[PDB]
Amino acid sequence: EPPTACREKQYLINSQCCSLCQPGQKLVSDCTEFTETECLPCGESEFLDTWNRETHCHQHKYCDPNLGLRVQQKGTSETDTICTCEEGWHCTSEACESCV
Amino acid sequence: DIQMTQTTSSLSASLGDRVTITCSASQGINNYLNWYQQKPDGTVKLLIYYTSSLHSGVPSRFSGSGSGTDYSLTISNLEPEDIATYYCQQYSNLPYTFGGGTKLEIKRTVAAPSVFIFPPSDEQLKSGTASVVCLLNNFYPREAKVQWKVDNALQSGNSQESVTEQDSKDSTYSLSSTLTLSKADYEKHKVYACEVTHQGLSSPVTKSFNR
Amino acid sequence: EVQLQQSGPDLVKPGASVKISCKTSGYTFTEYIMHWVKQSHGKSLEWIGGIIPNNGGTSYNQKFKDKATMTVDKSSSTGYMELRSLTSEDSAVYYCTRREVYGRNYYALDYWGQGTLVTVSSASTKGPSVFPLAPSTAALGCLVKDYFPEPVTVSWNSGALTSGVHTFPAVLQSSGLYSLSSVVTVPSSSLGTQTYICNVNHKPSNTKVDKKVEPK
Repeated sequence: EPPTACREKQYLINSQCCSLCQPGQKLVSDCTEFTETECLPCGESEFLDTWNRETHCHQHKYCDPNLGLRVQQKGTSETDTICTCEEGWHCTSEACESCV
Repeated sequence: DIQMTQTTSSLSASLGDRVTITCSASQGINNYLNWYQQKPDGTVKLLIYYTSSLHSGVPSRFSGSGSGTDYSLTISNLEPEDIATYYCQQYSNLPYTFGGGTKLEIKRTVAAPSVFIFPPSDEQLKSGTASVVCLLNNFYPREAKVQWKVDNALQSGNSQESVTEQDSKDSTYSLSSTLTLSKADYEKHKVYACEVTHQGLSSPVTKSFNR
Repeated sequence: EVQLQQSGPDLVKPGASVKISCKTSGYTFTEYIMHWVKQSHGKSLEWIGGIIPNNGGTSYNQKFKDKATMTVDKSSSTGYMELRSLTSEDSAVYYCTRREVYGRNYYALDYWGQGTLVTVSSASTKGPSVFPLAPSTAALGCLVKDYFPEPVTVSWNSGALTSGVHTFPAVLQSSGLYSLSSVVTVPSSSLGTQTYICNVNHKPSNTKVDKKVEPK
Protein backbone atom coordinates (compact mmCIF):
# COMPACT_ATOMS: atom_id res chain seq x y z
CA GLU A 1 0.00 0.00 0.00
CA PRO A 2 2.50 2.72 -1.00
CA PRO A 3 0.20 5.68 -0.37
CA THR A 4 -1.71 7.14 -3.25
CA ALA A 5 -1.81 10.82 -2.26
CA CYS A 6 -0.07 12.21 0.76
CA ARG A 7 -1.22 14.76 3.48
CA GLU A 8 -1.96 18.53 3.33
CA LYS A 9 1.48 20.06 4.18
CA GLN A 10 3.28 17.15 2.47
CA TYR A 11 4.04 15.99 -1.10
CA LEU A 12 4.65 12.59 -2.69
CA ILE A 13 7.96 11.44 -4.43
CA ASN A 14 8.17 7.87 -5.78
CA SER A 15 6.85 5.47 -3.05
CA GLN A 16 7.30 8.02 -0.17
CA CYS A 17 5.69 11.02 1.50
CA CYS A 18 7.61 14.24 2.60
CA SER A 19 6.92 17.52 4.40
CA LEU A 20 6.71 20.53 2.22
CA CYS A 21 9.07 23.39 2.94
CA GLN A 22 7.65 26.23 4.93
CA PRO A 23 6.88 29.61 3.57
CA GLY A 24 10.21 31.44 3.62
CA GLN A 25 11.93 28.26 2.53
CA LYS A 26 13.15 26.43 -0.61
CA LEU A 27 13.61 22.74 -1.22
CA VAL A 28 17.17 21.54 -1.18
CA SER A 29 16.91 17.78 -0.88
CA ASP A 30 13.91 15.42 -0.65
CA CYS A 31 13.09 13.50 2.50
CA THR A 32 14.86 10.06 3.09
CA GLU A 33 13.41 7.04 5.03
CA PHE A 34 15.35 8.47 8.00
CA THR A 35 15.62 12.27 7.73
CA GLU A 36 12.96 14.77 6.58
CA THR A 37 12.92 17.28 3.74
CA GLU A 38 15.97 19.56 3.83
CA CYS A 39 14.88 23.20 3.40
CA LEU A 40 16.53 26.59 3.43
CA PRO A 41 15.84 30.24 4.17
CA CYS A 42 15.07 32.52 1.21
CA GLY A 43 17.64 35.25 2.11
CA GLU A 44 17.88 39.08 1.74
CA SER A 45 15.71 39.93 -1.20
CA GLU A 46 13.81 36.92 -2.31
CA PHE A 47 10.58 35.49 -1.06
CA LEU A 48 8.34 32.43 -1.19
CA ASP A 49 4.79 32.72 0.13
CA THR A 50 3.60 29.14 0.39
CA TRP A 51 4.10 25.58 1.56
CA ASN A 52 6.23 24.49 -1.40
CA ARG A 53 8.58 21.94 -2.96
CA GLU A 54 10.26 24.69 -5.02
CA THR A 55 14.03 24.83 -5.79
CA HIS A 56 14.45 28.66 -5.91
CA CYS A 57 12.72 31.49 -3.99
CA HIS A 58 11.02 34.19 -6.21
CA GLN A 59 12.67 37.65 -6.52
CA HIS A 60 11.27 40.66 -4.62
CA LYS A 61 9.44 42.75 -7.26
CA TYR A 62 11.50 45.74 -8.59
CA CYS A 63 9.90 49.01 -7.52
CA ASP A 64 11.22 51.13 -10.34
CA PRO A 65 12.38 54.81 -9.85
CA ASN A 66 12.11 55.69 -13.59
CA LEU A 67 8.53 54.37 -14.29
CA GLY A 68 6.91 56.65 -11.61
CA LEU A 69 7.37 54.20 -8.69
CA ARG A 70 8.71 53.63 -5.18
CA VAL A 71 8.81 51.01 -2.43
CA GLN A 72 5.39 51.03 -0.75
CA GLN A 73 5.95 47.99 1.48
CA LYS A 74 9.36 46.24 1.77
CA GLY A 75 9.05 42.59 0.84
CA THR A 76 10.22 39.75 3.03
CA SER A 77 10.49 35.96 2.81
CA GLU A 78 6.70 35.31 3.05
CA THR A 79 5.42 38.39 1.16
CA ASP A 80 6.88 40.19 -1.93
CA THR A 81 7.59 43.90 -2.21
CA ILE A 82 4.47 46.05 -2.94
CA CYS A 83 4.67 48.98 -5.40
CA THR A 84 2.95 52.42 -5.34
CA CYS A 85 3.55 55.56 -7.52
CA GLU A 86 4.80 59.08 -6.61
CA GLU A 87 2.18 61.80 -5.86
CA GLY A 88 -0.13 63.66 -8.41
CA TRP A 89 0.30 60.54 -10.60
CA HIS A 90 -2.45 57.86 -9.64
CA CYS A 91 -1.43 54.14 -10.57
CA THR A 92 -2.78 52.65 -13.98
CA SER A 93 -4.30 49.64 -12.01
CA GLU A 94 -4.03 47.77 -8.58
CA ALA A 95 -0.76 46.04 -9.57
CA CYS A 96 0.59 49.58 -10.22
CA GLU A 97 3.34 49.91 -12.98
CA SER A 98 2.20 53.08 -15.01
CA CYS A 99 1.05 56.61 -13.68
CA VAL A 100 -0.83 60.02 -14.79
CA ASP B 1 25.38 15.36 15.78
CA ILE B 2 22.65 17.71 16.80
CA GLN B 3 22.83 18.08 20.67
CA MET B 4 19.33 18.36 22.11
CA THR B 5 19.17 20.15 25.45
CA GLN B 6 16.29 19.75 27.83
CA THR B 7 17.49 22.24 30.28
CA THR B 8 15.56 21.17 33.39
CA SER B 9 16.40 17.67 34.71
CA SER B 10 13.39 17.66 36.99
CA LEU B 11 10.62 19.80 38.41
CA SER B 12 7.48 19.34 40.44
CA ALA B 13 4.06 21.03 40.21
CA SER B 14 0.65 20.99 41.92
CA LEU B 15 -2.21 19.08 40.25
CA GLY B 16 -4.21 21.25 37.83
CA ASP B 17 -1.16 23.68 37.21
CA ARG B 18 0.37 24.14 33.67
CA VAL B 19 3.92 22.98 33.16
CA THR B 20 6.13 23.80 30.21
CA ILE B 21 9.11 21.57 29.34
CA THR B 22 11.84 23.02 27.16
CA CYS B 23 13.98 21.53 24.46
CA SER B 24 16.57 23.50 22.51
CA ALA B 25 18.68 22.17 19.67
CA SER B 26 22.39 22.82 19.05
CA GLN B 27 21.19 24.16 15.63
CA GLY B 28 17.94 24.71 13.77
CA ILE B 29 15.76 21.72 13.05
CA ASN B 30 12.89 23.29 10.98
CA ASN B 31 10.29 21.76 13.43
CA TYR B 32 11.48 18.18 12.77
CA LEU B 33 10.86 16.99 16.35
CA ASN B 34 8.91 14.40 18.35
CA TRP B 35 8.16 14.23 22.12
CA TYR B 36 8.13 10.98 24.15
CA GLN B 37 6.85 10.02 27.57
CA GLN B 38 8.60 7.39 29.68
CA LYS B 39 6.51 6.40 32.70
CA PRO B 40 8.34 5.20 35.86
CA ASP B 41 8.10 1.50 34.84
CA GLY B 42 10.12 2.22 31.64
CA THR B 43 7.32 2.00 29.05
CA VAL B 44 7.84 4.63 26.35
CA LYS B 45 4.87 6.19 24.53
CA LEU B 46 4.78 8.73 21.73
CA LEU B 47 3.00 11.89 22.69
CA ILE B 48 3.65 14.47 19.97
CA TYR B 49 5.14 14.26 16.46
CA TYR B 50 6.14 17.07 13.99
CA THR B 51 6.42 19.73 16.79
CA SER B 52 2.72 19.83 17.74
CA SER B 53 0.55 16.84 16.48
CA LEU B 54 -1.00 14.58 19.16
CA HIS B 55 -0.67 10.85 18.76
CA SER B 56 -3.72 8.51 19.09
CA GLY B 57 -4.58 8.49 22.77
CA VAL B 58 -3.12 11.69 24.07
CA PRO B 59 -5.30 14.16 26.01
CA SER B 60 -6.03 17.72 24.86
CA ARG B 61 -3.99 18.85 27.92
CA PHE B 62 -0.84 18.14 25.95
CA SER B 63 0.52 20.40 23.25
CA GLY B 64 3.74 21.25 21.45
CA SER B 65 4.90 24.55 20.29
CA GLY B 66 8.29 25.61 18.99
CA SER B 67 10.24 26.74 15.98
CA GLY B 68 13.80 27.05 14.75
CA THR B 69 15.93 26.08 17.67
CA ASP B 70 13.65 26.31 20.74
CA TYR B 71 10.65 24.01 21.41
CA SER B 72 8.09 23.47 24.18
CA LEU B 73 5.93 20.64 25.55
CA THR B 74 3.05 22.01 27.61
CA ILE B 75 0.70 20.16 29.94
CA SER B 76 -2.12 22.35 31.15
CA ASN B 77 -4.31 20.96 34.01
CA LEU B 78 -1.84 18.58 35.46
CA GLU B 79 -3.16 15.14 36.40
CA PRO B 80 -1.71 12.70 39.00
CA GLU B 81 -0.80 10.21 36.21
CA ASP B 82 1.28 12.67 34.19
CA ILE B 83 4.34 11.62 36.21
CA ALA B 84 6.98 10.55 33.79
CA THR B 85 10.11 11.48 32.05
CA TYR B 86 9.48 13.63 28.96
CA TYR B 87 12.06 13.36 26.13
CA CYS B 88 12.39 15.31 22.87
CA GLN B 89 13.96 13.82 19.72
CA GLN B 90 15.05 15.35 16.41
CA TYR B 91 14.86 13.95 12.91
CA SER B 92 16.39 16.77 10.93
CA ASN B 93 19.76 15.17 10.59
CA LEU B 94 21.30 11.72 11.47
CA PRO B 95 21.96 10.39 13.99
CA TYR B 96 18.55 10.83 15.46
CA THR B 97 19.20 12.39 18.93
CA PHE B 98 17.28 12.81 22.16
CA GLY B 99 17.15 15.34 25.04
CA GLY B 100 18.52 14.59 28.50
CA GLY B 101 15.05 14.05 29.86
CA THR B 102 12.76 16.02 32.07
CA LYS B 103 11.28 14.16 35.02
CA LEU B 104 7.95 15.56 36.18
CA GLU B 105 6.70 14.95 39.70
CA ILE B 106 3.61 15.97 41.62
CA LYS B 107 3.62 18.47 44.49
CA ARG B 108 0.95 17.25 46.91
CA THR B 109 -0.17 17.81 50.55
CA VAL B 110 1.84 16.41 53.39
CA ALA B 111 0.82 12.84 54.04
CA ALA B 112 1.94 10.72 56.98
CA PRO B 113 3.14 7.11 56.58
CA SER B 114 1.44 4.02 57.79
CA VAL B 115 4.28 2.08 59.51
CA PHE B 116 4.77 -1.66 59.85
CA ILE B 117 7.49 -3.93 61.06
CA PHE B 118 8.20 -7.44 60.00
CA PRO B 119 10.10 -10.03 61.97
CA PRO B 120 12.28 -12.50 59.97
CA SER B 121 10.57 -15.59 58.62
CA ASP B 122 11.21 -18.78 60.62
CA GLU B 123 12.26 -20.15 57.28
CA GLN B 124 14.92 -17.55 56.59
CA LEU B 125 16.40 -17.99 60.10
CA LYS B 126 16.86 -21.68 59.32
CA SER B 127 19.33 -20.51 56.64
CA GLY B 128 21.60 -18.47 58.95
CA THR B 129 20.21 -14.93 58.31
CA ALA B 130 17.65 -12.54 59.74
CA SER B 131 16.18 -9.80 57.60
CA VAL B 132 14.00 -7.30 59.55
CA VAL B 133 12.05 -5.01 57.28
CA CYS B 134 10.19 -1.96 58.30
CA LEU B 135 7.61 -0.41 55.81
CA LEU B 136 6.56 3.25 55.51
CA ASN B 137 3.45 3.14 53.28
CA ASN B 138 1.86 5.99 51.29
CA PHE B 139 3.46 9.16 52.55
CA TYR B 140 4.59 12.54 51.11
CA PRO B 141 7.10 14.09 50.72
CA ARG B 142 9.75 11.39 49.92
CA GLU B 143 12.24 12.64 52.58
CA ALA B 144 11.87 10.32 55.59
CA LYS B 145 14.35 9.43 58.31
CA VAL B 146 14.36 5.80 59.60
CA GLN B 147 16.48 4.63 62.56
CA TRP B 148 16.77 1.06 63.62
CA LYS B 149 17.02 0.28 67.37
CA VAL B 150 18.18 -3.03 68.72
CA ASP B 151 17.43 -3.32 72.46
CA ASN B 152 17.35 0.46 72.46
CA ALA B 153 20.82 0.99 70.66
CA LEU B 154 21.11 2.89 67.29
CA GLN B 155 22.48 1.13 64.14
CA SER B 156 25.41 2.15 61.92
CA GLY B 157 25.27 1.18 58.20
CA ASN B 158 24.00 -2.43 58.64
CA SER B 159 20.62 -1.66 56.91
CA GLN B 160 19.50 -0.31 53.46
CA GLU B 161 16.44 1.43 52.08
CA SER B 162 14.54 1.42 48.82
CA VAL B 163 11.82 3.88 47.71
CA THR B 164 9.03 3.60 45.19
CA GLU B 165 8.22 5.87 42.37
CA GLN B 166 5.49 8.37 42.87
CA ASP B 167 1.95 6.80 42.81
CA SER B 168 0.08 7.74 39.67
CA LYS B 169 -3.18 7.85 41.70
CA ASP B 170 -2.41 9.37 45.15
CA SER B 171 0.89 10.98 44.26
CA THR B 172 2.60 9.33 47.29
CA TYR B 173 5.74 7.36 48.02
CA SER B 174 6.35 4.24 50.06
CA LEU B 175 9.70 3.05 51.43
CA SER B 176 11.24 -0.15 52.85
CA SER B 177 14.22 -0.16 55.31
CA THR B 178 15.79 -3.52 55.74
CA LEU B 179 18.01 -4.53 58.69
CA THR B 180 20.07 -7.60 57.85
CA LEU B 181 21.83 -9.61 60.64
CA SER B 182 23.47 -13.01 61.05
CA LYS B 183 21.11 -15.38 62.88
CA ALA B 184 23.69 -15.29 65.66
CA ASP B 185 23.37 -11.53 66.53
CA TYR B 186 19.56 -11.66 66.17
CA GLU B 187 19.43 -14.32 68.96
CA LYS B 188 21.80 -12.08 71.06
CA HIS B 189 19.26 -9.24 71.28
CA LYS B 190 15.42 -8.96 72.30
CA VAL B 191 13.67 -5.61 71.32
CA TYR B 192 13.66 -4.79 67.58
CA ALA B 193 12.45 -1.29 66.63
CA CYS B 194 11.72 1.04 63.76
CA GLU B 195 11.67 4.79 64.54
CA VAL B 196 10.24 7.01 61.80
CA THR B 197 10.65 10.78 61.61
CA HIS B 198 8.54 12.55 58.95
CA GLN B 199 7.24 15.99 58.02
CA GLY B 200 3.65 14.81 58.74
CA LEU B 201 4.14 13.41 62.24
CA SER B 202 4.52 15.94 65.14
CA SER B 203 6.42 13.39 67.15
CA PRO B 204 8.39 10.38 65.77
CA VAL B 205 6.60 7.02 65.55
CA THR B 206 8.00 3.67 66.56
CA LYS B 207 7.10 0.07 65.92
CA SER B 208 8.70 -2.87 67.80
CA PHE B 209 8.57 -6.62 68.44
CA ASN B 210 10.23 -9.27 70.65
CA ARG B 211 12.75 -12.17 69.89
CA GLU C 1 -3.81 -4.01 18.77
CA VAL C 2 -0.33 -3.31 17.44
CA GLN C 3 2.30 -4.77 19.81
CA LEU C 4 6.05 -5.25 19.87
CA GLN C 5 7.19 -8.14 22.03
CA GLN C 6 10.88 -8.05 22.72
CA SER C 7 12.81 -10.99 24.08
CA GLY C 8 13.13 -11.50 27.84
CA PRO C 9 16.31 -10.48 29.77
CA ASP C 10 19.74 -11.77 29.00
CA LEU C 11 22.91 -12.16 31.14
CA VAL C 12 26.01 -12.51 29.01
CA LYS C 13 29.80 -12.54 29.56
CA PRO C 14 32.31 -9.91 28.42
CA GLY C 15 33.63 -10.62 24.90
CA ALA C 16 30.42 -12.50 23.88
CA SER C 17 27.52 -11.58 21.65
CA VAL C 18 23.80 -11.53 22.35
CA LYS C 19 20.88 -11.25 19.88
CA ILE C 20 17.54 -9.73 21.06
CA SER C 21 14.29 -9.94 19.22
CA CYS C 22 11.42 -7.65 18.44
CA LYS C 23 8.32 -9.56 17.30
CA THR C 24 5.55 -7.48 15.78
CA SER C 25 1.84 -7.97 15.23
CA GLY C 26 -1.46 -6.15 14.50
CA TYR C 27 0.34 -4.51 11.59
CA THR C 28 2.11 -5.11 8.36
CA PHE C 29 5.74 -5.82 9.07
CA THR C 30 7.11 -4.47 5.84
CA GLU C 31 5.43 -1.06 5.96
CA TYR C 32 7.47 0.14 8.92
CA ILE C 33 11.14 0.58 9.69
CA MET C 34 12.40 -1.23 12.83
CA HIS C 35 14.47 1.23 14.96
CA TRP C 36 16.59 0.33 18.05
CA VAL C 37 17.25 2.55 21.04
CA LYS C 38 19.59 2.08 24.07
CA GLN C 39 19.04 3.31 27.68
CA SER C 40 21.85 2.83 30.21
CA HIS C 41 20.43 2.76 33.81
CA GLY C 42 19.28 6.31 34.69
CA LYS C 43 20.34 8.01 31.43
CA SER C 44 18.94 9.24 28.19
CA LEU C 45 17.69 7.43 25.18
CA GLU C 46 20.34 6.82 22.46
CA TRP C 47 19.42 5.90 18.87
CA ILE C 48 21.35 2.84 17.59
CA GLY C 49 19.88 2.52 14.16
CA GLY C 50 17.09 1.56 11.85
CA ILE C 51 16.42 -1.18 9.31
CA ILE C 52 14.00 -1.28 6.37
CA PRO C 53 12.39 -4.69 5.67
CA ASN C 54 12.27 -4.65 1.77
CA ASN C 55 15.67 -3.11 0.99
CA GLY C 56 17.17 -4.83 4.05
CA GLY C 57 18.72 -1.33 4.05
CA THR C 58 20.21 0.31 7.16
CA SER C 59 21.30 3.45 9.01
CA TYR C 60 23.54 3.12 12.07
CA ASN C 61 24.57 5.81 14.55
CA GLN C 62 28.44 5.87 14.27
CA LYS C 63 28.63 5.40 18.09
CA PHE C 64 27.42 1.81 17.38
CA LYS C 65 28.84 0.83 13.93
CA ASP C 66 31.17 -1.77 15.48
CA LYS C 67 28.62 -2.97 18.16
CA ALA C 68 25.38 -3.44 16.46
CA THR C 69 23.88 -5.43 13.64
CA MET C 70 20.23 -5.24 12.72
CA THR C 71 18.50 -7.89 10.67
CA VAL C 72 15.04 -8.91 9.80
CA ASP C 73 13.06 -12.09 9.16
CA LYS C 74 10.15 -11.00 7.00
CA SER C 75 8.32 -14.38 7.33
CA SER C 76 7.89 -14.43 11.16
CA SER C 77 7.44 -10.58 11.16
CA THR C 78 10.33 -10.24 13.61
CA GLY C 79 13.40 -7.97 13.78
CA TYR C 80 16.67 -8.89 15.42
CA MET C 81 19.49 -6.87 16.75
CA GLU C 82 22.83 -8.32 17.74
CA LEU C 83 25.35 -6.70 20.06
CA ARG C 84 28.87 -8.05 19.77
CA SER C 85 32.22 -7.76 21.49
CA LEU C 86 30.38 -7.10 24.75
CA THR C 87 31.66 -5.03 27.65
CA SER C 88 29.81 -3.52 30.56
CA GLU C 89 29.20 -0.20 28.79
CA ASP C 90 26.60 -2.34 27.00
CA SER C 91 24.59 -3.43 30.04
CA ALA C 92 21.36 -1.45 29.47
CA VAL C 93 17.80 -1.63 28.32
CA TYR C 94 17.40 -1.95 24.54
CA TYR C 95 14.07 -0.80 23.03
CA CYS C 96 12.69 -1.44 19.47
CA THR C 97 10.21 0.88 17.89
CA ARG C 98 8.84 1.58 14.43
CA ARG C 99 8.50 4.37 11.82
CA GLU C 100 5.78 4.10 9.13
CA VAL C 101 7.92 4.05 5.91
CA TYR C 102 5.72 5.61 3.37
CA GLY C 103 5.21 8.67 5.60
CA ARG C 104 1.63 8.55 7.03
CA ASN C 105 3.19 9.19 10.43
CA TYR C 106 5.89 11.63 9.42
CA TYR C 107 8.96 10.54 11.45
CA ALA C 108 7.10 9.47 14.55
CA LEU C 109 8.48 6.43 16.24
CA ASP C 110 4.90 5.68 17.39
CA TYR C 111 4.73 2.36 19.29
CA TRP C 112 7.55 1.03 21.42
CA GLY C 113 8.80 -2.28 22.74
CA GLN C 114 8.82 -2.99 26.50
CA GLY C 115 12.62 -3.27 26.47
CA THR C 116 15.06 -6.11 26.96
CA LEU C 117 17.51 -5.73 29.87
CA VAL C 118 20.99 -6.88 28.84
CA THR C 119 23.23 -7.37 31.89
CA VAL C 120 26.93 -8.01 31.09
CA SER C 121 28.90 -9.90 33.75
CA SER C 122 31.61 -12.51 34.61
CA ALA C 123 29.28 -13.83 37.32
CA SER C 124 27.00 -16.91 37.23
CA THR C 125 23.24 -16.25 37.50
CA LYS C 126 21.60 -16.94 40.85
CA GLY C 127 17.93 -17.32 41.79
CA PRO C 128 16.16 -15.61 44.62
CA SER C 129 15.13 -17.04 47.96
CA VAL C 130 11.67 -15.84 48.93
CA PHE C 131 10.41 -15.32 52.50
CA PRO C 132 6.95 -14.32 53.76
CA LEU C 133 6.45 -10.99 55.45
CA ALA C 134 3.83 -12.02 58.01
CA PRO C 135 1.15 -9.66 59.58
CA SER C 136 -0.66 -9.59 63.02
CA THR C 137 -5.65 -1.38 57.84
CA ALA C 138 -3.32 -4.52 57.61
CA ALA C 139 0.09 -4.75 55.78
CA LEU C 140 1.72 -7.88 54.42
CA GLY C 141 4.23 -8.75 51.71
CA CYS C 142 7.09 -11.01 50.73
CA LEU C 143 10.88 -10.53 50.43
CA VAL C 144 12.90 -11.52 47.38
CA LYS C 145 16.51 -11.95 48.48
CA ASP C 146 19.94 -12.66 47.01
CA TYR C 147 19.49 -12.86 43.24
CA PHE C 148 21.45 -11.89 40.15
CA PRO C 149 21.01 -10.28 37.67
CA GLU C 150 18.11 -7.94 37.46
CA PRO C 151 15.31 -8.38 36.96
CA VAL C 152 12.50 -10.05 38.83
CA THR C 153 8.75 -9.83 38.39
CA VAL C 154 6.38 -10.06 41.32
CA SER C 155 2.58 -10.48 41.00
CA TRP C 156 -0.01 -11.40 43.64
CA ASN C 157 -2.67 -14.14 43.36
CA SER C 158 -1.55 -14.60 39.75
CA GLY C 159 -2.47 -10.99 38.79
CA ALA C 160 -5.75 -10.74 40.68
CA LEU C 161 -4.40 -8.70 43.59
CA THR C 162 -3.04 -5.31 42.37
CA SER C 163 -4.79 -2.62 44.23
CA GLY C 164 -2.69 -1.68 47.31
CA VAL C 165 0.58 -3.29 46.03
CA HIS C 166 4.02 -1.81 46.16
CA THR C 167 7.13 -3.53 44.74
CA PHE C 168 10.28 -1.69 45.68
CA PRO C 169 13.31 -1.22 43.57
CA ALA C 170 16.04 -3.72 44.01
CA VAL C 171 19.10 -2.66 46.04
CA LEU C 172 22.56 -4.10 45.87
CA GLN C 173 23.69 -5.79 49.04
CA SER C 174 27.38 -5.86 50.04
CA SER C 175 27.01 -9.54 49.13
CA GLY C 176 27.05 -8.60 45.44
CA LEU C 177 23.44 -9.63 44.87
CA TYR C 178 20.11 -7.91 44.48
CA SER C 179 17.26 -7.95 46.97
CA LEU C 180 13.78 -6.38 47.05
CA SER C 181 10.58 -6.59 48.99
CA SER C 182 7.04 -6.44 47.66
CA VAL C 183 4.28 -5.40 50.03
CA VAL C 184 0.42 -4.93 49.78
CA THR C 185 -2.15 -3.29 52.08
CA VAL C 186 -5.34 -5.28 52.59
CA PRO C 187 -8.14 -4.67 55.11
CA SER C 188 -7.62 -6.36 58.53
CA SER C 189 -10.70 -8.64 58.26
CA SER C 190 -9.72 -10.47 54.96
CA LEU C 191 -6.86 -12.36 56.73
CA GLY C 192 -8.49 -15.72 57.19
CA THR C 193 -10.95 -15.48 54.33
CA GLN C 194 -8.32 -14.67 51.56
CA THR C 195 -5.27 -16.59 50.41
CA TYR C 196 -2.41 -14.24 49.57
CA ILE C 197 0.36 -15.64 47.40
CA CYS C 198 3.20 -13.60 45.88
CA ASN C 199 4.37 -15.14 42.50
CA VAL C 200 7.98 -14.42 41.78
CA ASN C 201 9.54 -15.09 38.44
CA HIS C 202 13.30 -14.55 37.77
CA LYS C 203 13.73 -15.28 34.14
CA PRO C 204 17.54 -15.60 33.90
CA SER C 205 17.77 -18.53 36.34
CA ASN C 206 14.53 -20.21 35.32
CA THR C 207 13.32 -19.59 38.91
CA LYS C 208 9.61 -19.29 39.74
CA VAL C 209 8.19 -19.49 43.22
CA ASP C 210 4.72 -19.03 44.68
CA LYS C 211 4.98 -18.28 48.40
CA LYS C 212 1.76 -18.25 50.56
CA VAL C 213 1.65 -15.68 53.36
CA GLU C 214 -0.20 -16.75 56.54
CA PRO C 215 -0.44 -14.66 59.79
CA LYS C 216 1.50 -15.10 63.09
